[PDB]
Amino acid sequence: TRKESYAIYVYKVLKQVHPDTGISSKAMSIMNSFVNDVFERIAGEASRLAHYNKRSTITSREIQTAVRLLLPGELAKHAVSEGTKAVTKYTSAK
Amino acid sequence: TRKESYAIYVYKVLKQVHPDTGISSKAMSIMNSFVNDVFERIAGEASRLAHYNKRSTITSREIQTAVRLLLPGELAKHAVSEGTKAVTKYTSAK
Amino acid sequence: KTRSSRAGLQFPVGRVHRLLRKGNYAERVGAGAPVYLAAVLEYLTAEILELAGNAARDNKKTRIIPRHLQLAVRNDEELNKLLGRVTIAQGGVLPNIQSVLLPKK
Amino acid sequence: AKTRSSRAGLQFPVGRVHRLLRKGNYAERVGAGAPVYLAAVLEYLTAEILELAGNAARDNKKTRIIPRHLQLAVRNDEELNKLLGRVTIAQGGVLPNIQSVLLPKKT
Amino acid sequence: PHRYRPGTVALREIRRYQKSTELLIRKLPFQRLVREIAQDFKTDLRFQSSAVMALQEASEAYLVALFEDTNLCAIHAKRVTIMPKDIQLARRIRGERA
Amino acid sequence: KKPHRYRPGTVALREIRRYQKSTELLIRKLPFQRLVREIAQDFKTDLRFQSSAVMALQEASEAYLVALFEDTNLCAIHAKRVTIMPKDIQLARRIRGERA
Amino acid sequence: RHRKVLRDNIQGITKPAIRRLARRGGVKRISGLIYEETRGVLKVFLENVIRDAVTYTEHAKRKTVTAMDVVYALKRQGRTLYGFGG
Amino acid sequence: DNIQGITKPAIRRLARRGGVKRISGLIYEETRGVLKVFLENVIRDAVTYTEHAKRKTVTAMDVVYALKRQGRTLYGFGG
DNA sequence: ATCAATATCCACCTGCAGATTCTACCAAAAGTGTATTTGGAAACTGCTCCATCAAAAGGCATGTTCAGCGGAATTCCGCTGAACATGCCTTTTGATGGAGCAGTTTCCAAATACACTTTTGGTAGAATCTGCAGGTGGATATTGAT
DNA sequence: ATCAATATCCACCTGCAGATTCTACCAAAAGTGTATTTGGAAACTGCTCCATCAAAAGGCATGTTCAGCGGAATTCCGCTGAACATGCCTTTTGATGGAGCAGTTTCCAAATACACTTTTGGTAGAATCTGCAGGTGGATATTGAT
Ligand SMILES: [Mn+2]
Ligand SMILES: [Mn+2]
Ligand SMILES: [Mn+2]
Ligand SMILES: [Mn+2]
Ligand SMILES: [Mn+2]
Ligand SMILES: [Mn+2]
Ligand SMILES: [Mn+2]
Ligand SMILES: [Mn+2]
Ligand SMILES: [Mn+2]
Ligand SMILES: [Mn+2]
Ligand SMILES: [Mn+2]
Repeated sequence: TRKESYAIYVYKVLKQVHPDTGISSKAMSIMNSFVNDVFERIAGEASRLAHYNKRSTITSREIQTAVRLLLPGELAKHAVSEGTKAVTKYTSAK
Repeated sequence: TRKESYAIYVYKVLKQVHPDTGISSKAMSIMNSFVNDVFERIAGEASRLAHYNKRSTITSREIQTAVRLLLPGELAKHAVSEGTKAVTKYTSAK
Repeated sequence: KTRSSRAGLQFPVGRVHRLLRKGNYAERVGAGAPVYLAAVLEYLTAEILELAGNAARDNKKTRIIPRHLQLAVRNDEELNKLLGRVTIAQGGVLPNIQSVLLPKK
Repeated sequence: AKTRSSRAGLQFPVGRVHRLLRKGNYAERVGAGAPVYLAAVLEYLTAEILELAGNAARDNKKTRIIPRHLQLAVRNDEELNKLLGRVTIAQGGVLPNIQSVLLPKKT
Repeated sequence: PHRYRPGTVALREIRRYQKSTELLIRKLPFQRLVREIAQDFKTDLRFQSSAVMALQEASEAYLVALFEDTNLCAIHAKRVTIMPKDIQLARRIRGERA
Repeated sequence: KKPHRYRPGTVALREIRRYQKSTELLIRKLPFQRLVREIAQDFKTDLRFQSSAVMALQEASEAYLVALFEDTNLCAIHAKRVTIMPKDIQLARRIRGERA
Repeated sequence: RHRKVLRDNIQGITKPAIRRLARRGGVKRISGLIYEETRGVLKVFLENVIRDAVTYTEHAKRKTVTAMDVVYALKRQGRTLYGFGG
Repeated sequence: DNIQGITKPAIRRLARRGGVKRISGLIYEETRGVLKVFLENVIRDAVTYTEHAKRKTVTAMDVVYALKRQGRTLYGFGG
């Protein structure tokens, strides 16, 4: 009967930007819907992108173009940096 | 260089409805966009339905509920009736 | 002999099956799904061809052009709603002038 | 043996994101960099809303962020407002906003 | 016998409601309306209580935004009073009406 | 022999009647083609366009402006005018949710 | 057994409740005919959403409309709702 | 300039087709501004699809995909 | 401007419902080793994209004039806001019966990938085919002056 | 009501751009049988949570009275746009070589995925912790009469 939620990660990020602020269960539910919603939007644009180009794989490149098509100007710029940074850092290990 | 399209079938249907009416190439192109558009809307809704209910199969049932969610009243009623007739007429074969 | 014929259809059941399997809709595609889908597509196509055909005959033409498709769809309450967010190229619009704009008779 | 999140420098779960991408029937395959890049974007957007919501909570002298603080944060920020332009936040209310012509007469 | 002028209490009302987030339609009456409409589509349906609340949060958000657009329509016509023709123009422009 | 002139609004009505009957593009092509390349150039320099791509852009832009003008007309008439103004277009876009 | 009969419940959406929603919407003056007009727009809105939610319910072969059915129905109509698992 | 190349008469025709009878003089510049915003939004996405496929030619399909995701689906150019 | 009826802000006060912390299981992440592919790089060809001269002339731009639209000012009928009195019905909290829903277990019909076989669907030199766009004559309608 | 300037309409005529039919290619598909798997339907069933209602309590809906002031009719007239005619700048179409750059095939190395199986990062439930809803009261602020 269990059910995953992004709650613990949303909470970690909250502690990082506002160390002394908590969050109600209804706000957290809103935050979880938001993450799920953005995940589907980006995954769907990436899925579409791959099909249009006849590729059978979704790579970081499709996520990047998808983020670029989905987010408004400035949020797109910062998301791409954070995404690119994470990939490069992940690639530099192991 | 082969490029598939629904053109020959749309033409076959045009003959059953209006034996003496032809169609321009631009109108055919519009009809091809129409079939592709409805195919995607219906298949997409069918995919979500199966994912919402945790099944890995898209059956005539998902197609049917999809049509019901997507088409306006009477159109829905007739499409379901054609879809059901076609499945019966196909199971009643050798 | 031919999946489309066993179903009583002109639209290609096999092609629809393949489009469904390769579209990433789900892991598996039921055998009847492409049958039902193809029939729905054929029906909608006939519905639009039937009204576009009538529009062609009304303007005294034998060949259906985009304009006839637009006239057919915008004059039919239900197709207009289904295609509510679609633009038919070279379709023009329905003749329609607001009554307050007509000259005083 | 480090988690993929840690290795990526993220708080959001790369592994879970990878799996959700796999079960979503988005494509036949999912490259290893896709979930990392996607997890970072999700974490960035959530840090962005929480920063602004947290400020809204402090402005109303509150320690706990509630739905109203998320709505104030999204509606007062041009870009988030656009990203969530067709989204309704339960219990969010609306921004105070009265049309000028409606105000008591003079000036 | 004190009296606020017409418009004075309406403005205080706008300030008070734009400040809160509480649902504005009574709960039971909304729940009966939902059951009645649903019963007309299919008899014998039950409802998780959170399904009714979700319908109420969506319905109120939709009407509040519709009144905002309706008010802009009234003001465009040099009025401060909304009328049925304002709501109809707004719904027509939104594509909710033919 | 001749003087003659139609009243204001009479030719405007024949033009509506004539343009609602036809389906041809109403903005000149070359000027449109230039607008398009100019705008594309601000996003990525040295691009080429298939001719059907410029056409798709024109059919879409024209169908959009025409539907916007219909909504704009309803806003002018709502205010009891038969003349559309910038404020009518702004109201139509605001309600449509295109922002003002 | 025997659930009482439901009828005329749209009148349960009172004139006072309607002025409140309008206040939240920034409206200062309301004409007497607005109330019935609003009631008619609300019914159309509920019918459309409940119809789709019930369609999701029936497809799942259930008799109980879940918050998820309502959330999916609002989503497909482009009225995405956050806060209920959606 | 280019946007200026979209003429008053062309703007008037589009309006006639829209059932408009009388046009104020400030309408022409207002329209031009709306057309440019519309084109920027669609061309931006089409070019983004062009770059993604590593091309230097904007295709009809690129425009069609861009119109579709902006909720302006267009029939007649493929897809 | 002066004073009175009222509402608004806000800071302290406090029990508690709701949130943040501690615990022992288990889906579900994370290394290996094959076995298998996707799709990139490059050489390469030819589809169409670009830039352009050159007639033909179709529209745009400018300017003059004035018909009539839009908006300001004034007026006043009656609609809608404010407020009051009365009391109905919503809300909150339990209390109970049980309709349904979801989580194992068992198992048969149905779907997949491979492999192999026959043909339909796409293409295009082919061209004969043919609907109707445009152009003309001449009859009648519409419009707007007088 | 009477002209007369123009618009609009119908019948007919015909070349040709674009449509339907001929046709042979041939890679590509659609499809049939098989051996492997598994997705998901009854039947059973624990037990969540939904429907229903009643008491108590008071918030808030209903219905009336009173009159402030909003909306909209009428009139008027300034000046913005519509109509039109003059002048010519610029688009449009087609014949026309130069070249950019799509997109196909082949070779092949990096990079997937699925079954194994080891280890732990979440999750649900129990325990532990605390923000702020809502009442009080009181100083300041806003309205609206005079
Ligand atoms: Mn009923
Ligand atoms: Mn390959
Ligand atoms: Mn007037
Ligand atoms: Mn009462
Ligand atoms: Mn064949
Ligand atoms: Mn003709
Ligand atoms: Mn003649
Ligand atoms: Mn007034
Ligand atoms: Mn070069
Ligand atoms: Mn641990
Ligand atoms: Mn308080």
